[PDB]
Amino acid sequence: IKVRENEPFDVALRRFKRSCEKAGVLAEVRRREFYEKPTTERKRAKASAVK
Amino acid sequence: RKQVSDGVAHIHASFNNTIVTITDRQGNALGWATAGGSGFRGSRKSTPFAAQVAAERCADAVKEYGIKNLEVMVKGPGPGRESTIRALNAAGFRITNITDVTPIPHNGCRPPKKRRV
Amino acid sequence: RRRVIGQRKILPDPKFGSELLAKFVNILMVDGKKSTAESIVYSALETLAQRSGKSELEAFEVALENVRPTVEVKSRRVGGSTYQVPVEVRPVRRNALAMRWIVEAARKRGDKSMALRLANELSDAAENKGTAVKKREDVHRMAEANKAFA
RNA sequence: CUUGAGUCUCGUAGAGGGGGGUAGAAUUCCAGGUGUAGCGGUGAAAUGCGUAGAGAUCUGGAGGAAUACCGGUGGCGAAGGCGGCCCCCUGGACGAAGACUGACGCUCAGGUGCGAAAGCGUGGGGAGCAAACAGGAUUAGAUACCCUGGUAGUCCACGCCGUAAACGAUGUCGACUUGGAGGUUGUGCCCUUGAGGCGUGGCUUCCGGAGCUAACGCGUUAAGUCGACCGCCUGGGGAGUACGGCCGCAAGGUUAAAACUCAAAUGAAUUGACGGGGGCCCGCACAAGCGGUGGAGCAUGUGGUUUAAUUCGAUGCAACGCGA
Ligand SMILES: [Mg+2]
Ligand SMILES: [Mg+2]
Ligand SMILES: [Mg+2]
Ligand SMILES: [Mg+2]
Ligand SMILES: [Mg+2]
Ligand SMILES: [Mg+2]
Ligand SMILES: [Mg+2]
Ligand SMILES: [Mg+2]
Ligand SMILES: [Mg+2]
Repeated sequence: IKVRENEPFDVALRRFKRSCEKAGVLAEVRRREFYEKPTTERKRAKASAVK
Repeated sequence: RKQVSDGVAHIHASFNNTIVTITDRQGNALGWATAGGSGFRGSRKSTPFAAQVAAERCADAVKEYGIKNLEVMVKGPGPGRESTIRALNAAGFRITNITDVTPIPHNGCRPPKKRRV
Repeated sequence: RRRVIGQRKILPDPKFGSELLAKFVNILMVDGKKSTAESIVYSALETLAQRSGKSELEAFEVALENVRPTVEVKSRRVGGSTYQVPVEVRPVRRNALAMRWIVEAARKRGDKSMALRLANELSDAAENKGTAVKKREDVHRMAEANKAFA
């Protein structure tokens, strides 16, 4: 995620990092993998997404 | 001592500690600082404030190089992820580019189990 | 927990009629003996201006201008972690603490008569000296040192 | 004979399988530059790594494993299972204009084959992770959970093992029985002038009617209504144990008792109680303060001890200046 904004106005623009990469992708890989836990615990979200 | 006027600032935003290493656009480190060394330890060195006193401390070590502008290389979560940058710029440093270099493998090595309580 | 009015209104000082002053003459009051207390407050407040040469209030005020804190930590039991999250102290409270500190600190000066004891601390406070200001600094020292959570 | 089943033609989607290449991200390791006193880890720590220069950062190199995003309520497969891209070899499924065969079908004891992970043999490989093991910590103890390391293994080839909550805990085949919302794929019609709308086959989610069910629930993908064939059960423990047979390099698998003993074992649902479950509320419960108790001498009560007797009773909050 590259950010180079012309005209100095010190505005972080942390939207990119917090739009996909950064946390969420790291916290997801922090501990062990998943194996069987993903095919469920993750798909157990659709049981919620439905309603 | 060499006058660079513009290099780059790396930030190791680790869940436990945060260290900032100022170096020219080449990679050659000019100076560094770390929350752990900036005084407080453990329960207190892993806070957002930690990186602040650290980053600002990294400047009082390399600013003696006649630096003017400098890009930012942020990698890793935890605090001091954003805190470090602010203090850096707030120090007069003419910021320019802020890019996240946090490592993100497209599914490679197997992460450690760890933490189980 | 539920109750929420404002504050138990107090009667002004019997000599200058000042709320802040009045309550100060209360913290010093012991065994519900508002009489003796009054004498002490005045037997010292008078001696202060006797030296400072300024009004009892502007003189007393100064004494607080130092002992008066501004930020303190508030323990918040969270997940077995007794955090000391700091926070600024409201105005009405700020003065109270300063008054309570001044007295309690003055009561320990182990001088001769409390009346004069109060005076000394009131003087020393006007320039960061006695134990009054001492505690005051510690308060802010606790905070900021915990600014990480702040 | 053609409607079952199959063949052909042409299309369609797919992580279906076997073989061989290959790409980018990342980890680790090696070498070198910059740079300097910490890094790493946890709740704190400590072990560990650092001035023999780590970490950080940059450059080059080595190697193994897995393929972010796409990605899904998704797709394919008999099941186990199968995700980067490319080629080669190869299986099945579906639709439809039809053309062809002419009951060639369904089920299947024994039999044969396929079987996750772990494990086993031979020879490779070995980055990350990690049984064993070794330290550090926590604890009363901690042969654990946590931290620092780390061997087998995990990866590959070939042979073996044949098990799993191998689960939809639901055998396979076929026919019937209200509906709703959605996904995926084929195909037909529609100014298709459109995103499109309407039909109509395949596979697939959730909801639910009748009916079924002990209840929970299932409900056209049935656990409803029926027909064909097969597998299996006959109270709990003892026991999927013993013995014997067969299989296996072994670990062990498979087939499978009896004695003795119990009057239960069990399924679902119900009320409440409890939760080191969740939500919302109260009370000097906490927080915010004021003054105390705990130390001191004495009063008093209790226990203990003593005594011939120390009359009896009250002992968590609800006994102990309490019946007195
Ligand atoms: Mg371990
Ligand atoms: Mg295996
Ligand atoms: Mg082997
Ligand atoms: Mg299927
Ligand atoms: Mg239903
Ligand atoms: Mg039950
Ligand atoms: Mg009350
Ligand atoms: Mg209290
Ligand atoms: Mg007290």
